[PDB]
Amino acid sequence: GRQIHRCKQRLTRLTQYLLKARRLALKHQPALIPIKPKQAHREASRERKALIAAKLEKNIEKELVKRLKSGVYGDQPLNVNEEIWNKVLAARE
Amino acid sequence: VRYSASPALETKCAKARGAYLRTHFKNSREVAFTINGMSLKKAFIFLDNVKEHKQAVPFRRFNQARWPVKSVKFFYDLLKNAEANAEAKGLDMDKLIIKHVQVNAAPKQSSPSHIEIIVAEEEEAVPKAN
Amino acid sequence: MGKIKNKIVRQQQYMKALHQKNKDKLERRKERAKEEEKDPEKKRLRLSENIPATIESKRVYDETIIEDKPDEELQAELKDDEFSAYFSEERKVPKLLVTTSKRASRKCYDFASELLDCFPNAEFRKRTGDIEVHEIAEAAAKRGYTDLLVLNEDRKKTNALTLVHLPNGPSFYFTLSNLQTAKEISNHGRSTGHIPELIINNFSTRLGMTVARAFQSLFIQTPQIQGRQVVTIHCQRDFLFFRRHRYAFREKSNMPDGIGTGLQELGPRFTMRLRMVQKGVWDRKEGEVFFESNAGEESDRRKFWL
Amino acid sequence: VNIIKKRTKPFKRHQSDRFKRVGESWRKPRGIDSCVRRRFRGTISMPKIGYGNNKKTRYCMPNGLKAFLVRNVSDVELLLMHNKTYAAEIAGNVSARKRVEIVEKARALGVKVTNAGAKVRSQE
Amino acid sequence: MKFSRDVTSSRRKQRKAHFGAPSSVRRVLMSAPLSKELREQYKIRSLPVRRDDQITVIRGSNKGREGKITSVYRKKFLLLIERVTREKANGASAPVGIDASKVVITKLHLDKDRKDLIVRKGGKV
RNA sequence: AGCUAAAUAUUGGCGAGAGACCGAUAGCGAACAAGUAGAGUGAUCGAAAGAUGAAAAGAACUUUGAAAAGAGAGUUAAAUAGUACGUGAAAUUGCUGAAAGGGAAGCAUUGGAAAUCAGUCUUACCUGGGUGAGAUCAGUAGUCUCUCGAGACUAUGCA
RNA sequence: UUUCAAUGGCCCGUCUUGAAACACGGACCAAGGAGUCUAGCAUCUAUGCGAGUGUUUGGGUGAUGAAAACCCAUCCGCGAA
RNA sequence: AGAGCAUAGCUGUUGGGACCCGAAAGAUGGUGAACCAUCUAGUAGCUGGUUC
RNA sequence: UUGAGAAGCUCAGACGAGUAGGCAGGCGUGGAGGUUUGUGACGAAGCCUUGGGCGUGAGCCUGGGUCGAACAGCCUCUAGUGCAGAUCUUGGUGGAAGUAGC
RNA sequence: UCUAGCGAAACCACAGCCUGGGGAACGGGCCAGGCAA
RNA sequence: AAAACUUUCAGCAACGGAUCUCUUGGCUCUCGCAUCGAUGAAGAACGCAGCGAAAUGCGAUACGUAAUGUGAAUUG
Repeated sequence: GRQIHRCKQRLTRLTQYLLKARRLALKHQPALIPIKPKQAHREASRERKALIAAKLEKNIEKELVKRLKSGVYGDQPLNVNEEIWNKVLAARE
Repeated sequence: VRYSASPALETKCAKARGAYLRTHFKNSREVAFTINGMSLKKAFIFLDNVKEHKQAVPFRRFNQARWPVKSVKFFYDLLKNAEANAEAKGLDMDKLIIKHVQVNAAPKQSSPSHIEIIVAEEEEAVPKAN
Repeated sequence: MGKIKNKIVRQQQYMKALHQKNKDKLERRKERAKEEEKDPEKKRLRLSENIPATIESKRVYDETIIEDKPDEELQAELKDDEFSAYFSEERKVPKLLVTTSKRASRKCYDFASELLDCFPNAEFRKRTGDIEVHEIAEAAAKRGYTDLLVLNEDRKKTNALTLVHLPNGPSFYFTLSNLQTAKEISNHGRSTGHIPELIINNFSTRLGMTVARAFQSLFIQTPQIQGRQVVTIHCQRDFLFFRRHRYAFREKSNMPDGIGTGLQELGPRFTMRLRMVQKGVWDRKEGEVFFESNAGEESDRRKFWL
Repeated sequence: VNIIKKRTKPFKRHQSDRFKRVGESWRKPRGIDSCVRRRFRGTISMPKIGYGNNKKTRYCMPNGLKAFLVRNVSDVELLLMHNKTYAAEIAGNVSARKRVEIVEKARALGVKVTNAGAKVRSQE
Repeated sequence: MKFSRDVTSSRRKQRKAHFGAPSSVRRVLMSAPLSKELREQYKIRSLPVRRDDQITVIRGSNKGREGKITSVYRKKFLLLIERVTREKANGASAPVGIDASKVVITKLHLDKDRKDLIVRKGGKV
């Protein structure tokens, strides 16, 4: 009875495996894309250099003022003030 | 070379480094300590005062006042190197401040001392739009 | 050099050779200075020739980069695309919905709020249940949305942003990096509800134009100048940088125009790397690949795609 | 039978805080006049067999499972019939490739994985 | 398995032999395969490298790109291939080296000594 | 008075094969310029010292500096490999942030506070029907390996 | 984890001394660093054989390391008296 | 109406450089009373140390 | 009733200071024969870290960061195998100290 | 004497207000005390 | 009570060169063999390279010649 007892348990425990394998397949479970230590490092270093070669504050500076120079706004925007708009008028003419 | 400050990328800053400089480490630390946070032009004037004995560097950790000139001379080139590196970037000169300075021990071969300096800007933009 | 195996010898051989290399480099620099100060034209021609190289200049040649002259074929293709409703006379107002991964944490809920801060008129619904992304996009199509943003978070750290264009627009999948909240930014500011002003720079390549085009579709077409809030998307070596700022102009002597604005970072601040562009709603398996980056090819640092 | 421990804090070596050449690994103080070895007040404790935990609870994680170290995907299969008492610990050097094979197999098997989110990343 | 006591099986002694070998012993250490159609034409497997031998690189960053052997650099076990170069800092070309057992010989430089070597090893032209 | 092979010895010399041997404070005094530098009138004594990388691709060029060097910039898979070069521990020192700081500190218990991690899960089970299915089921037909029937299948119908 | 609050706790090792007192040794960190190798004797236990017992001086042999393994001639040692 | 013999281990003991470190040596032979090299692992009841 | 690693499982009671010393079971290091049809460029070994665990404990397993070419669990074999001291050997480094001073 | 410049060795368990008592010194740590900035 | 100074903890940079991996080296055992010099040995010194720092090599025929081979490289 011990030997037949252990086989029935395994049949019970194997069926629950097969059931769980079925339900997991049905659900659209997420993939598990791994992480590489070489690509993570190389992209970490290449990025830091880009920030240095991006010049964010300078690039947003010069192109925004040229946007103001071209005047994408109306007659006079609410962000600008008259003190500096006078130099805007002198420079643009 | 990777520095010791989270700033000093191309944002608003320029660097400068000194390696194995033939000056006493203790003097450089005290010189660095007093000039930290001052305006760049203000620091230049103060260093001149030290040469002319108009002002003396306090000695707090390594102890009161003194007038070292060799360590100040080493710092003069580094600060001059600092602003020369600022110009290459093309920053706004009149608002330079000494945001960071650090003196580190060197190999025991006379006690030399690495020196680094970081110049930066101070800015505030009003939100308004209330 | 490396021929001699003794350690202390090869150091003395190098240091002697290093000093000699610096000495003759000195004299050639000095004589060049002596002759250049004598003839300023020699300095002029050297400067006009000896331009230091850079990755952008040494970039490998690819034909997809568009010329400065706007080509009619491109505009013909792009005047009837998915986003054309936002660019035509229709002037569609885009509403955004931000979701997370299944059973995420509160880290995103304090970063997606910063995202929502930079995106006025953009709802948010925390993902609940067994609903998949291809089912959210269908639901948002009839609800009245335009684009859908998902902030995947795992190990209590957000790492991937995928966004799809409703109803059947292309889907993009970026991997965020250096995502710093507004608190972790020095001299941060508090932002209001004013509509930010988009700025998109350095998107020369054709594929980059499309990715820039979708991001433009993500914003309200009518900026609020009075709030003067600026959102920056800048691509440099494929690393798209998203930043926010408040700009107030000042009188700057360095800038030859005479005016230059001070900037104050508002948050957030993060990177993206375009991992894959899909056609149709984002499906990990059964989608159509507009572009999927080979990781071995990116090692050619002078070659780009955005 | 719940997971209850007779003590949380570790046993540190005596005077291990003062010195750095002295390691924090517990070493029995054999000093002849050592009052700390002599169990005075204000001193530290000392490992005794009286500190052992319940024999039906020894090696049990706070959630009741006993950690079981699985090297490869063969090892995760034999925990088919002890999933209610053992938890598949993934070895530290198992690569991210086989690490997913171990977690996906263990998820369907019904067993609990303790470090299922290491070196990997989900994608929806 | 080795059975002769005339041969050795020592990492220390075999490496000593490899890097202590002079050029007339290094010329056999630097051999190259032959192209499959040419391998069966002469019925020989591999031949030592030689200047002015047309070869194709099979492994490395320079895989596939063909050429000849400008000069064989015996003292470091390298093959210098024309047009297989590298852009230095100063814009010049520092030609990278390929080991002799990676490339494949496509067109040999037919010397009188090579012909005898072919027919010596039970071969023919 | 005389010689005489082989069996035997062998920390040297000419080579050779191995090792449950040491793995750069070890093993030789010497993995390298090793009895070498250097010390001593002299006889003698006598060290320290291995590792960039696949490739030198060893940093052009611009700029500051009298230079030395620095900053841009470049190469590289990576410069958290820049020749003071593999990994880079502890002691030790400098900068920053934090809290604490009436002649010590120190640790132990008990908490509190700040700061931070532990782990979260209704979902499955059972039952009811319909709908299409499949087979280990056919009041069914064949092949294969075993030992009638036990497997793996190929048709065919889905009761 | 840092810190605080209340309660507490005379520097460790050696040596000395009933005990201390002591006198010593200790600026800090890393690495190195001390019952080992062998012949003889006796004891206990384990194994093989048992009025026996023990191949390895040596010889035979070993084609795939052959300095291993495997095999036994003439003595001999210790027992038996 | 013999119970040993042989191998391996453990602990013990006696030698051997004999757990590690530390006492002026002495002798032989050299170098220019001095100094050097070896015999030498010369000698200890003693001293200090002897590791999860 | 499944509870035969009979070296297992189970039941009951009392007991618990410790030097010299006696006995027993274990943890750890280098290498050796067997083994895990073991791990490893999708990252070995190592290293740091207020990440999480395990053991009375020696010790162990794991997350993150660096890192870049090897390594380990189990059964036995084996030894130059475990440190806080020895005015210990070697290297490094401080206070003293910018002091004695030159 | 000051200012520059060049710059040790010794020593180092760790410290450092005493008052008394604390039996074996106890004061350099223990308890009662004051002090303690 | 903040700063300064003093203290602990964390980040970062120096300092140092342990750890880990190896390794044209050491040590150990076995094995084979017999070979210096008045025909100038061992040793020493001075020389010698298209340029060598040591280092090897070589002797005014100098980092060697003749001869036998191999057959196209030396390589800073």
